[PDB]
Amino acid sequence: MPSLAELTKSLSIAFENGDYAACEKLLPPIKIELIKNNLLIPDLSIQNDIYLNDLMITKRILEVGALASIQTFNFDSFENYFNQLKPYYFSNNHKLSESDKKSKLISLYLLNLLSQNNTTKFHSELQYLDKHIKNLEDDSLLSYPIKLDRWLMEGSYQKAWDLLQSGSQNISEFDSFTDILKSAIRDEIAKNTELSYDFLPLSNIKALLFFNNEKETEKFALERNWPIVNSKVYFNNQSKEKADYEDEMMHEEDQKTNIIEKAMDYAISIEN
Amino acid sequence: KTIEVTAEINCFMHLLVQLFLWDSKELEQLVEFNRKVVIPNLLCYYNLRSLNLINAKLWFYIYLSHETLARSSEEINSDNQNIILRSTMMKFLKIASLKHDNETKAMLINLILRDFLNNGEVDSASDFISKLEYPHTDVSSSLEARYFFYLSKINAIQLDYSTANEYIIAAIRKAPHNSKSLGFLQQSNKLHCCIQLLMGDIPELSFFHQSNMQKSLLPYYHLTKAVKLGDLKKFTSTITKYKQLLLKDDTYQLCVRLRSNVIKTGIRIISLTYKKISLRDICLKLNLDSEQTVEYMVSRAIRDGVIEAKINHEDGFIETTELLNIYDSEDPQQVFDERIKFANQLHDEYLVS
Amino acid sequence: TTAAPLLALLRENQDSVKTYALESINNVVDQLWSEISNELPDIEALYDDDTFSDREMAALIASKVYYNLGEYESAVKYALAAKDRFDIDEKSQFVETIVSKSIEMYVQEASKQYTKDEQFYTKDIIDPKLTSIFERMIEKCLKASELKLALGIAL
Amino acid sequence: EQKIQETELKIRSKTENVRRLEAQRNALNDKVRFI
Amino acid sequence: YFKLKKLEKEYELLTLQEDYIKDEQRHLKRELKRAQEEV
Repeated sequence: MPSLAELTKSLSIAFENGDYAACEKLLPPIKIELIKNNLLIPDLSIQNDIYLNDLMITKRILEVGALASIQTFNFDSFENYFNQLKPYYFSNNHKLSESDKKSKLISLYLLNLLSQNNTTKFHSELQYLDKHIKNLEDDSLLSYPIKLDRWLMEGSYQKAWDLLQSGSQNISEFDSFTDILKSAIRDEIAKNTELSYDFLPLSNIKALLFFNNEKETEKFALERNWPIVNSKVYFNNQSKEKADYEDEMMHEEDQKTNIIEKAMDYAISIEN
Repeated sequence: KTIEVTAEINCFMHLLVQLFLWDSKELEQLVEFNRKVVIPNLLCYYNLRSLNLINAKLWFYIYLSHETLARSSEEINSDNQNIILRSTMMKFLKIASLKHDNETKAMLINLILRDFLNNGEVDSASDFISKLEYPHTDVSSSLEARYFFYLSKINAIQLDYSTANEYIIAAIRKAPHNSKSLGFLQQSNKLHCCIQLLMGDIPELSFFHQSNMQKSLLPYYHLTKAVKLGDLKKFTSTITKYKQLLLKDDTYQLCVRLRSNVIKTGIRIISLTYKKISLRDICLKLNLDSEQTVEYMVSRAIRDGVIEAKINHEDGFIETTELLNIYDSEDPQQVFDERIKFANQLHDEYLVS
Repeated sequence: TTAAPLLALLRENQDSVKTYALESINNVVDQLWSEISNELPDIEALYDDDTFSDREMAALIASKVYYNLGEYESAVKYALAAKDRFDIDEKSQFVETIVSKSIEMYVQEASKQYTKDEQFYTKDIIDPKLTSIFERMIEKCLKASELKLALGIAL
Repeated sequence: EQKIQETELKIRSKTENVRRLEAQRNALNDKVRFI
Repeated sequence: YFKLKKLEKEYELLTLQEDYIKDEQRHLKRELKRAQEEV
C-alpha cells in the first residue's frame, strides 16, 4: 500500500494503518535500491555517510520490515530481517538517541530461539550484548527471557507459563512467539511426563499442561504414542531404540558376544 | 633477505618488551606505528627458521589495554586498528600451508576466542573449533595450559561440562612458572571449580585452600553451602556481595545456571530413600521453595539424569529410587567397556616411551 | 563484522539483489568463512539454476570456504567450470594454490589412465578444464626462462 | 611450483618415525644376540 | 629441481623399510621364544 513518493513514507504509514499482508508488497522495490549502494550494512571504510542521507533512515526501514512479519506468523523471514538488524544498534558506538531504542524486538529473538529446544544459542546471544548489567539486567524486557528460562532450568513450568498469560506484552508483538513457545514448552514437558509419571489419569494431563479440552488432550497422546485406558494414561515408550544408525556402539544387539572378545584381542596387537 | 629481516626484528623484540606493561609510549600513535612495522613482509614466504620471531606471546595483554578506556573509551563501535588486526590475523591463517605451523596457529585463535568472551557471540566460535584442532608439537608448556583454558571455557557457555572436563585437567598440571601459578592458576582453578558447579558435586576445600589466596576461597565456600543445603536466600545474598568478583571473571551467569543446580544438588543431599514420599513432606523440606514447585521440580530432574522417580497424583505421593542394584548379568558389563576405554588413554604410552 | 545480514539474502528472490550481494560477500569470505560454511548447501543449490547468471560469483565464494576447510579438491572443480575466476597471471597465496593443486592431480589421473592407453593426452579422457591448466602452466614456465621447471612438470 | 616445495617439507616428518623403529630394534635384537 | 627429486626417492625406499622393521620384530620374538624354551 503506497502512500507518498518516498519508499520510507509508504512503508511507515501503511504499517500503522493495518493490512500487514499488503504492507509487505512494498518490500522488494526498497531492497533493490538499497543493495546497489550497499546501504543495508555499514561499511568498514569511511564513505562520509553515517548519521545522514538514507543510512539513518535505513535502520528504520528494516525495523518496520521485521515488525511486518511478526503479525503474519512467519519465523522464516523474521530470522532474515533480524540478521540485518544485528549490525544496527551495534555500530555508531552505543550512542545515537535512545541507543537500542525498542527493547521488545531484541527479546523476540531470544524467545523464538527457545521454540527449537536449543539451549546453547540462548545464552550465546546474551554474551553478544555490550552491557550485561546496564541495559540487559536493569530493563525487564531484556531480562524477560532470562527470568523465563530461569524457571525452565529450575524445572518449574507452571511459573514460566504464567509469564505468557498475566503479562500485558502478549497483545501485539509477543503474541506471535507466545503460542509457538508454549507449544515447545508443552512438548518439553511431555518428555518429562514419560519417565516421571508411570501412570497418570486423563484429568490431570489437562490441568498440568494447561489444556482447554479433554478430547484435545487425547489427540496429543496419539502423536506422542501414549497408550490410553479407562480414566488412566500409561507410558510404554520408556524403552528407546533406533536413533539414526549405530553399529558396534551404545548397547549393540548381536555383536555383544564378539566385541567382548574383540576388546581382548586389541590389547595384544598393541604390545606386538 | 631472511638474515636482514631477522636482524632488524631482534632489535624490534627488545622494544616490544618495553611496549609490554613497561613503557606504553603514546596511546594513539603507537598502535598505528606498531602496525606498519609488521605487515610489510616480516612473515614473508616461510623460507627457513621462521617462528617465535613474530609478536606472538607479546601482544596478548597489549591490545586489550588500548581498546578499553584508552583509544576508544566507548567513543566508537570498535577499534579500527583491531578491525585491521582481525584482517591480518585471519589472513595469517589463510596463507598458512599447515606444514610446520604448530604454536603460531593456536595463539591467534586465542584472540578471536577471548574477544567473544567479553563482547561478541560465542556461537560462531564453535565453527573455528574444527579448524583450531591440530596436533601442535611446538606449543611451549606455558601456552599448553592456556590453549586448554579457552577450550574448557567455551564449552561452559555451551552447557557441556563433559567435553571441557578433559581439557581443564591438563591445564592445572602445566605452566610451572610462578606468574602462571599465581594469577593464571587462581583464575583457572575457579574455572575448574565452575565445572563442578554445573556437575553438582562441589567438593570441599583441601588442595585448593593453600594453592590460592583467600580472595577465591570466600565466594566458593558460600556457594558450596548454598547449593548443597538448597537455600536460594543465602545463594542470592552471595551474588550481591561478591558481584564485583563475578563480573571480571564473566562468572555472573551463575545466577541462572548454578541457581538451577541449587535445587538439583539438594535433591541428593536430602534423603529420598523411602519409596512413597508424601506431598506435604516435600513442601516442608528445602524451606518454602519446594512447596511451590513439587511435581514440575521432580519431573525435569529425572530426565536430566539426577535421580529416577515416579509421581502419583491419585494418593498424593512420589515413588523414588536411589539407584542401587546388584551385579548379575548386564549390570557389571556396563563398566566393563568403560574401564577398557579408561585404559585407552594409557595405551598411547607405548609410542611415547 | 558478521556475515548474518549477508547470508540472509541468499535464500531470497530477485537475483539482481544477489548480484551486488555476492560482490560484498566475496570480500569478507577470507574472514567469516567459518560462518559461511553452514550455508554451503544453499550456495551449491543455486549454482545449477539456468535462470541464475551469477553462478560465476558463487563459484569463487564457495571455493574459498573449502580452501581453509582442509580439502582443496572441491575448490578446484567449482572454479574451473566458470572459466573466469581462474587466472594464472594473478599471483597470490589463494590463486597460486588452486593453480598448483592441479599439478599432482593431473599426474595421479594420468597415471591410472596410462595403463589402458598411452595416447590419452590426445583425447578427452582427461578433463579439458584440467588439461588447460597443464597447458597454461607451461606457458608461464616458458616466460620465466627456465627449462627445468617446464620439462619437470611434463615429465 | 608449490608442490615441489610442499613435498620437500612434508617428507621431513617421516624422519622421526624412522628413528623410533631403529631405536626399538636396537634395544631388542642386541639382547637376542647376547642370549 | 634435480636435487629435490632425488630427496623424494630417498624417503620412498624408507617407506618399505618402516614396514619391514615390524616384520623382523614379530619374527624375532618367535626365534626369541625358541631360545627361551631351550633354556
